Amino acid sequence: IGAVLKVLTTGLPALISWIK
Amino acid sequence: VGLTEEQKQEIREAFDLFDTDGSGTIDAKELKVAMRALGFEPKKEEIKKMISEIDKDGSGTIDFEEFLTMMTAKMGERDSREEILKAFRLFDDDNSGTITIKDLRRVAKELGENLTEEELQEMIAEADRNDDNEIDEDEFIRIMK
Ligand SMILES: [Ca+2]
Ligand SMILES: [Ca+2]
Ligand SMILES: [Ca+2]
Ligand SMILES: [Ca+2]
Repeated sequence: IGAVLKVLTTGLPALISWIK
Repeated sequence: VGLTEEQKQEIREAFDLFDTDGSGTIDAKELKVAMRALGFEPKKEEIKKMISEIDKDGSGTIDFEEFLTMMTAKMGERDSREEILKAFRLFDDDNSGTITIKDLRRVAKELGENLTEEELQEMIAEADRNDDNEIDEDEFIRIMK
């Protein structure tokens, strides 16, 4: 759960807002 | 997260099994007879290298504590894998077995993000490594780890 949350909450928007 | 008692005892019994003379230590000859029964059919050079990696006190043999430290780190690895793969399957939207451009289109929607097909294929190609435009379990595990 800590893995997954940390991907979605922080890892994903960081990666997304990069390609932007 | 830490070894269970049940696992501690399984590793012991697996130890005592590999240790066929009861020496307290697994020698290079016992390791190869154990690796075959584990299906394996390994080469002398590999056995040697196994020995050198698991051995910590220069005996050129594996005692229980060296074996336990190794099994501890393998199970640790195996459980981090199983845990990254729970997430994989979130991203494998259609449960196909691999994350493809379709899976990421859909994920992208479900996050209310409008990313282009081109913006998404880049992702695939970074994590991709057998040139199939897919992200399989090992590729995902890799770009996490
Ligand atoms: Ca032995
Ligand atoms: Ca040793
Ligand atoms: Ca898929
Ligand atoms: Ca691939």
